[PDB]
Formats: sequence, C-alpha cells, structure tokens
Amino acid sequence: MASIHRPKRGSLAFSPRKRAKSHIPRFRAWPEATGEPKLQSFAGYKVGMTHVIMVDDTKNSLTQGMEISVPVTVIETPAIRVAAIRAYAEDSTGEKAIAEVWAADLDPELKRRIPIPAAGNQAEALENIGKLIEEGRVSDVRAVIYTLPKSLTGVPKKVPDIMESGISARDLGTKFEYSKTILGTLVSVTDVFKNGTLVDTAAITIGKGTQGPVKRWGIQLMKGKHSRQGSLRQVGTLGAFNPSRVSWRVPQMGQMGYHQRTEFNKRILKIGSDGEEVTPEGGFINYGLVRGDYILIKGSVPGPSKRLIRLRDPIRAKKADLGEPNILYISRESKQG
Amino acid sequence: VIDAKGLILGRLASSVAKQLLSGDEKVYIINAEQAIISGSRAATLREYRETRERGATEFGPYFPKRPDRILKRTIRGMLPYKRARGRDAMSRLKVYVGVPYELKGAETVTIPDADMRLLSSSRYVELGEVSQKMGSKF
RNA sequence: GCUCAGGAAUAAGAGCUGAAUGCAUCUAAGCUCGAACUCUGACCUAAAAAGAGACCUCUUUAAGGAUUCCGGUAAAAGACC
RNA sequence: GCAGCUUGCUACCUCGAUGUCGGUUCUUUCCAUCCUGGCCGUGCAGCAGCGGCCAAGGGUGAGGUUGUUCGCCUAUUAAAGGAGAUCGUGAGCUGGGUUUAGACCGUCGUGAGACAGGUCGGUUACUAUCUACUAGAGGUGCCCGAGGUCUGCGGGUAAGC
RNA sequence: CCCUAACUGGAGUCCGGUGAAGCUUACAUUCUAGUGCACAGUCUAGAGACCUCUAGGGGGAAGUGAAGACCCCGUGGAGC
RNA sequence: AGCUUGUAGUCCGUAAGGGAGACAACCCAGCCCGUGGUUAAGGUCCCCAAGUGUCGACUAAGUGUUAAUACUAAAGGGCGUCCCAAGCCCCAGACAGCUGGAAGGUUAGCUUAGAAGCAGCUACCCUUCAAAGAGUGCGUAACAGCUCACCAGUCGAGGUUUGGGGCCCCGAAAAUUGACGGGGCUCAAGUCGACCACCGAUACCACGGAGUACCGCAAGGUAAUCUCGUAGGAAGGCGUUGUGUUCGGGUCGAAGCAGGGCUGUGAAGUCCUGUGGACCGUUCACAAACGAAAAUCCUGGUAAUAGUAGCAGCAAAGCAGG
RNA sequence: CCCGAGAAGGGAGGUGCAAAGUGCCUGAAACCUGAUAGUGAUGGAACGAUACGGCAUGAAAGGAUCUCUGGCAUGAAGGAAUCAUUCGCGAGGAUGUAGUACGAAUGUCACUGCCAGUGUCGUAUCUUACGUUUUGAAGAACGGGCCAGGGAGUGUAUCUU
Ligand SMILES: [Mg+2]
Ligand SMILES: [Mg+2]
Ligand SMILES: [Mg+2]
Ligand SMILES: [Mg+2]
Ligand SMILES: [Mg+2]
Ligand SMILES: [Mg+2]
Ligand SMILES: [Mg+2]
Ligand SMILES: [Mg+2]
Repeated sequence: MASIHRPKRGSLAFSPRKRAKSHIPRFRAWPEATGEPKLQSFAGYKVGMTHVIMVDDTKNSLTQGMEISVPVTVIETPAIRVAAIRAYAEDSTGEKAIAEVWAADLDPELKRRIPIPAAGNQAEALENIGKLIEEGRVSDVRAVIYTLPKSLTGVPKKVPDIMESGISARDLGTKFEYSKTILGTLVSVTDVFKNGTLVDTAAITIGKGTQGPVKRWGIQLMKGKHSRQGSLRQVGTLGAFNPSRVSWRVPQMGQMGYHQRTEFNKRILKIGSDGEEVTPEGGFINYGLVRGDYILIKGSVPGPSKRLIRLRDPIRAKKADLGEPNILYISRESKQG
Repeated sequence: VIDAKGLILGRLASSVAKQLLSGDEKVYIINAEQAIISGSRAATLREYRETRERGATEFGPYFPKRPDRILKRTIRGMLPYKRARGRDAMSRLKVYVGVPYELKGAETVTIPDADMRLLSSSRYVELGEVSQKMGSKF
C-alpha cells in the first residue's frame, strides 16, 4: 500500500500528561558555579504583559541599531528570606540529607504553612555541620527560602511558599561560609541577577481541564463527506488487529494543562523598584496595580497571572555577555479596550 | 557474608541459591561490582544490550541497570520465586555495591569453586564495566 | 516567545606496537582515533522502590485533619489553591 | 541458495456466517538505504558522476486521467525508498468497483435463458458484560502521631531534523 | 478544502422520582514465544501484576443479532 | 509439499502410568486394591530427586548446550587450529634476512625519430668467471643505469610440496519484545572416546485382600502361561408404581422434606436429629403409561446485565400571592 | 388497649391439640436478606484427587485391647554403617565384619483420652470441563444462564430360532 508519511502527532517526551503534584515548580538540575558565592535561584509572581521600544543591540542581528517593539512580561519580586541550611552526603545511592539548621528569627505568618520551629541549637548545630565538612563527609550545601506574599495586593494568599535553592561557589568551605553569612536575612532580586542577563523560568501552565484528542494532541478532524457521518472530532483508529491492544502512544482524551514546563534563554531587560512605571491606566485586568519592585522579562512566560515563577541562571546558554538594554518607551496604555 | 571479589557470576549465584533454599539465616554479598563474567568483550556487551532493550513499557521485561540489581536478578532466576519457598528465600538475600557501613569489617567467606584463577585464558569482563556501559552511576 | 552542546564507549574503516613465519605484517594478545547510531548531559514523571527511603520541626486526650461559611490561578463527580 | 512481499500446487481449520477491492484516519515493525551521517576503489584534475561497505535517528510532499492497486504525466524538492501488521484498520468512516432482484446494446440458443463483454439504477444493525489503554479519585500495606523539604529504584523522549 | 476557531438550543456529565431488554458451561488482573484440528486470558517456559470506584473512545474476546444467500451433495421440491 | 495413491510390521482409533518444556500414534511399559523393596527409559550446577564425578584430547565461535522428528541451511573457500602418511633440501650449513653481483655485449630484429629486454621474428647476447642476462619492475620516445631471472660470502637449525581427516570461521538479510524449557555456562554446566556411583514407574520381587476361568459330591484345588478397552455380544443384580399371596408397623406419631452416622465395589439400603399430622411396608411370584444432565427440548419460577437505557430532536413554559 | 392521616399496617393480648390467619394441608431448589466458621486488599485460573499441617466442630445414630506413646517375641522380599586385607592411573571395586544390625506385618505387656467424621485455609505431586460430529476436541466446531417437573424400542398379523 502506497502510504503517505506524516510526522507523529504531539510529543511523547512529556508523558504521562497528568496534573502536577504541587503548585510550586521544582528544579531537577542546578548549574555549575563559575564565580563568587551567591544563590542560584529566585521566586516571584506573574502579573501581565506589556511592550517596550528598545534600541536593538543583538550582535549580528539584521535589525541592529534601529528601534524595535518587544513583548515583555512583568514579574513582581518581593524580597525573600533565607530560613535554613541543609547539608547533603554522597554515597553509592546518591545524595542524602544529613543535617539542617534553621534561623532564629522568622515571620509569624509562616505558621500557616508549618508550625514555627523553636530556637534551640543555632551555634552548636552550625559547628556540627562545620565538623562534618571538616571530616570530609558533606559534599554540597543548599539553602531553604520562602516568599512573603503579604506585601502584594493582587495575590489573595497570605501563606508563604517554601522551596530549596543552590549556592554557587568553587569549594564546599566557601559555600558553608557564605551560607553562614547570609543565614536568616532578606535577599533582594538585584543580589541574584544582573540586568541584561539570561535566565530560565519554570511554572505550572494554565489548566484547561479534560480535553479531547483534537485539542490535546492536535490531530486532524474528519474531512469532506466524513464530516457529517457521526464522528468528527474522534480519533480514526485505536490500533491494528494485532497486537490486540491499544498502545499508550495513541492519542486519547484526558487532563490538559496545569503541568510543569521550563523555558530557556529569556533575557532580563530591566530591574525596577517603583511600580508606577509599569502600571497602566485602570491597572492590570483581574490583578490590580504593582506596589513593590518588579522585573521585565523578554518574551512570554509559562503560567497565568498570579502564578509563582521560579528563576535560575541559565543552564544551556550559548551567547557571551550581552549588556544593558536601552529602554526608550514602556507602554502604559489601558489593557482594556 | 560473601565477598564477590573475583568470582564467577553463575557459579556464585548457583551456590548461593542452593544454600538459601536449604534454609538458614540470611546471606550478604558485598563488592558485587567486580564479579567476573567469562567470555569475549564484544559478545558480552552485545548480549547485555539486547537483554536491556527488549520490553514493552506497560508490561515488558524491565531489566535493571545497577550492578547489585543485576546480580540479584541473576540469582532470582535459579529459584522458584513465584512459590512461597522461593519468595521466602528471596526475602533473605542482600547484595550491596561496595561495602555497607553495618557490614564493615565483618567476617567473610568465599566459594572456592567460582574463582577466576580456575580459568584457562584472560577472556573475561568485570560486572561494573557492563553496568557502566548500560548507563548506570554507581 | 523559546527550541544547544560538550563528554564516554563503539560500527565500517584508518593506524601504532608485534610474533607464529629471524624479515614483513592494523591482529594472534595489546593500544590510538573513528558516525544523524548507543550511553551520559538537558527535559517530563517517579517511596505501592515489599531492601516498601533520608532529614528536620511540632506534639502524643495534643499537634493537626475534616464538615459548615466567603471564593477561584483549579474544576465532569471527587480532588486542588 | 535466501525471502514469502506475484502467480501456481495441495485440501489441514472455518458453511447452526471469522462482513470482500481501493481510498481516508491513527499507531507500530523490518532493511534488502531514496535523502541526511561516516568510509573504500576509479579508466576520481575541480564541479558532478560510477561501484561497494557501516548505519533504520529524522525525512520521504502537492496535483491531472482512472474505482482502481499498479502505471503514465506536471511543477517543485535534500529525496519525493520498498515491504509487513487477518493482502493492519467497516461494534471507526466511505460505497467509486465487484456480487442479488429492473432495463438497454453486441454475441450465443429453436426457446426459457447465458456471457468469463459494455452501460444506467440499486437499505450499511447493536444501550459495552470481561480485558487493554487514556485520565481522575477512595482505601489498605510499609510507618510512634502530624506537617514540610528532598533523594531517586525505575519509566519516557526526536525535541529537534 | 489549506486549518480550523468562537458562539447558540437539545442530549451527555452531576442530583431527585420512575424503571426495562438482548450475548451468559465455569473461572477470569494480564503480556510475549512455543505447542496444539496448522489463528490460546485458562496448556509449556518466561515476564508482569496491591484492591475498589468514576469518566471516555472502541484495540481484542476469531464481540452479538441468524441452522449461509456464494460452491457442492440429496435416485428433495417448485415455476418456466 | 504436514501432497496423492500402494505394500510388510506395529500402533492411535479404544491405551492408563514413567520420560521427552508442552507432544493422539516417539522411548520404557500394556493396568484389580493396600503396604514394603529393587530397577527400566531417562537423568545427576540451580529451577528439580540424585555428581560443581574420574581418565585422554578438541572448540574461542555463547559455536554448542535439539535421539527420531512435517520443528535442524547449501555449493565454494580458510598461510584458523589439532592429527596421520608420503616425497624433496639439510648443521662439511637448508629457509627468511644482511650484502653486494647480475660487469663481457647489444644500442636484439624496430619502418615511423621512436617504441633498442618490456608493440612486432628470434634465440641461453660472451670463448668465460659464483654473477652476467635478450630481461620483470621504479624509470622506460628509445633507452640507460636502479637492475629481473639467476647463482655466490654471511649467519646456524630444521625448512618445504602434496594427499587424507576432527572442530570452528566466512558465505548467512524480516517484519509486536523472546526463547538451549529458563538462569547461566569457557582445562566447561559444550564436542569426541571410555568409565564409576547414585536417583528414578502401577514394570519385576515379597506379603495380605477381591473377582474371574476350569475341575471337584462337598470341603476345596490349579492359574509364569487370568484381571486395558470404543462399536458390539453375553451373565447376574438395584430402584419406581401396581396385582396374587405370607408376616407386620402407625396419633406413645405414617408418608414427604433438610442435615448427619453405619453398611455395600456400586446401583442403594437402614438408623439418628429437626419439621410434619395420616397412612406405609415385607416373603415368594407376576406385570408396566418403570429410572434423565444435554434434544437452538416443552411448561412454570427466577438471576446477572442494573438502579443501567428510556421518560430530549417534529409545538424549548412557566413564575408570584392566596 | 397503644402507634399511625387510616376500614392500611405494626405491637401487645387472645381462640384453637396445633396458626393451619382466609388462593389459609405439607412447603423443595433456583434467587434474595441477615448471622455464624474459615480466609482475605503482593496476588494466577476447569473450581478437584492423593499425603501432611493450622483453625472451627465432633450431643444421637460410629470405636474402648479403641486413640496416643513405648517395651518385648517372630519376622517375607530387601539388607547396611564401621573397621581390616587386597586390586585399580583414578572416581571406586572384591573378600571378611554379615545374610549380621534392621525390615511390611503378625502377637503380647504397660501407658494415654482421644480418634473416626465434617467445614475452610496452606504446603507437595498430578489434571487445559461435560455430551456430540470427527482420523484427530481445551478449541478460534456445535449445544446448554439457572432450578423444578414432563420427555424417546410400543400393539396386531405372519415367518424363523
Ligand atoms: Mg474493527
Ligand atoms: Mg445417489
Ligand atoms: Mg491398541
Ligand atoms: Mg502418556
Ligand atoms: Mg459397550
Ligand atoms: Mg431436568
Ligand atoms: Mg468414531
Ligand atoms: Mg423427571
């Protein structure tokens, strides 16, 4: 039979397609440290989109030296608190948590997520970790941070979000010293990312609920005379005669949306401090207006408004150091009508 | 405990399987990553690659990658693991990569039969090499 | 709007060392390179991994969980925030 | 000699029915390689060819006639490879052809009728019991009671060509 | 049709009332190869599989409806 | 051709039990019941009872680990490796190298200028010295040397040609993932030639028991030469309803029904407990509207499907107060 | 007499040897509801036969030299261990110890209160249902959802033994 070849419908690199087990994106891989100690991640909340007019400066690009319009996503980033230090041990069966020390001072609203740890061992526990590193058992150190969404207004929740980050250094002793220095303090977004650099974004995407094969995998409808015979948006065949089973690679209906996704090489265009420079007339739709400091990201970002966005320094970047963008105009038109 | 330092794989597995079935205390195989598999390099690699990529995702054969998992699977075949006797026997076997901390310094014994000194030529590979060729970090 | 590599081990093949066969020989041991393949590295999922996990905190007539109530970034019912 | 992808040979299973040809949709397998990757020879200056070896990861399309498979033709294109899955796929679709009852033309028959020749017309049944798969939940098992953050035995991928 | 998208009313999904029928030797959570009247969920050897429930399209049960309309046979019929 | 049609033997049909992965007809065995014992086929690393057995060699390919078999690849080749025999040269010295020599003549016959050993007749181009050539090739209009053949000094022990065999390699490409039964196995858990010990049937041995065949007046006697079975032939018994006849039971509880104990190889009989409230057996004989698991069987009752489909499509109709 | 809206129906209380309570004698199975015993959310299937165990029961109709545990006497076929001599390259063999110690069973003397049986579950070996058509049936050949009842070699004449 003279068959006409067609690429497979949809991608099997994301299966099974089920609801994310949490509302907070989790990072599986941390980059390699190539500089002084610092955190490798940050968190914020998505607001909406605008566009800016910036003098093009991408090297070797066609549109170099002339004005362009770019879509940007505005992200609110109130300062985070470093609440704990965690130590990991390496063996045959991979890393294993072996110690944690919490900060003495914490926010009273953290009681909504977990009961507040009490100030027991602080100096003795830290020196315990130091002795462990001194006897060459500890391999790496990670920091535990949370957000403080009570300062914002467009986000209804008042309970913090807890997650683990990574410190970037060239030695375990340096990581431990830096973690001791920064433990139990507030870290601003400027201390993590420099303006003009690239980042990686993770977030839970918008949920569409249960969807059929056509909208879930993008299969073809029924064409022509077949479009009015009873099956229009159903799949053609569920399999062959043999094997006598339906393969897992056949398109079917189920959950669509609310998965975890990652975007690569998004550029940071502006680190702001005052919210009046991005707020349109009438505020953003369904959000309100910006009150704290923010950040502008070139392009789009996964997830809807009022969703938590995690950021980490690039893991597969190609291009060399880019530079500070030259923003000329930031659109503050009404998003409404 | 039994030290798998330089022992033939099938010979070791057969002896351990029989003296598990006879009924006793449990047994421990340590250093189960430098056990010997006699045979040319290419043939061994080819057979293990074909064993690895053979199943169907929902219900096909899931051949393991880790070295102690491979040794356990090899012993699992010389044993009625579907019956009650075989399941009880499988409950008393523990193969470790390297040396676990609790079995540190423990008294060892060996199977005098399965010895690489009892081999005519130098045509063999070590189990860890096949494990790493199959893509396992141990 | 974003959508890379780099590395390890190899196939055909190209070489080094080298004897049986004083010499010569890419092969009989041994060694070095070598593909959109294979593995690793990115990415999605994963303690119901029966060897059924690690660590920390709070508290054992409590911690905490559910139902009622006002809702939606979620939603066929459940669930979730 | 190999394959069983063309046609034959046999009559072992099915006549208290295993729903035919082609196309459409969707998934997968083989290599006996059309392009993409790597090599060897040349009666290989270069460009481009000719012949062979490894390699099945990805690609292999749009149209005119015809029911067509097959095949011819057109303009592109890196190339527009061939086969298997009950000649994959009618409790998914279609009904163009073949295969009922009506009629016409030609040739046979004295005639009723026939053609292995042509032409026009001609109903597509079912509320899913079991299993498989795609997603969503409630239990019980391991476990001091509860919560949180992780690891990673394993599974998937073309995520790029 | 390329190439599908949004919307409207009736069903479906969820809740209350009413309330049938058709396949059924038995068991049954399966998958691969072989074997076997040469087309096996039950045999042989392996591989997998904690139980219950909801939704969904129909891969398989050579799914159900029915003593084949095609071919042959009967010293069976009918019409012409 | 697992095709069609013959023939001899033996089988399945109608054949258990043991072993082959499963296997109608392949190997051991033709089988009454119970207990003990030893063996056959086949096996003895684990799954799995009994050998990580012995002696002498081979294979490096996971080849093989497959009595027969409808289930197992060929011609051809191998300076792959293990053996036998036959010739030839040989420590006063064979082969591979180290070396040079291959000088006399010629520039061979050659027309193209030239195919001057290497297009095209010839012949060993030296009387002679290891060598000396009509002579391959880098070169080569022609050559030429460098030098081929062909011998010589040199080391210092085996070298070389053929034939017949064992195993293995190439030749060798198919469709869901996968078949030595599986794990695995390398001086073997493979192949070849021998050997030892043990395991393993209902077979064979012993004891007890049943039945049968034949004989005997009976008691009993013989059976290594008796114990499979479909179509089918023959013999003896059990049960249901009734008649003739003999002897009985029942309101101090008949038949029937539910569940149990004992007897018989069995059809079945009898007894016990609960229910029930009026009829039922037995000896010897004789009769029949006389024994059900199956007929897409007939009649009645009743499941699952299932609290499911339907209660929408052509006329979407109701709300407030009393 | 009490509940109930009640000429429904229920409870208590009566009639009768006995509820036999009105289509009311007895009152089976399929099917449905509850309780008891065994088992049960890591698990493989013709639903069972045989042997050994756990748990539950074992009043009647079954055992009392019977059930359990031992001693002694006779013991058929079979029949060692151990040691010593000797043969073999070796695994091992032969002879003697020895037809000895033991050995199914047959008797006998103490000891004990259970055994037989029944239900369900587990372990070991074996078996792919039943009737039929077939050379061949577990069949992807046909028949049956289940239970009760009904349901198939009979008479006259004549011939033969
Ligand atoms: Mg179909
Ligand atoms: Mg006839
Ligand atoms: Mg016979
Ligand atoms: Mg048999
Ligand atoms: Mg008969
Ligand atoms: Mg009946
Ligand atoms: Mg017959
Ligand atoms: Mg009857």
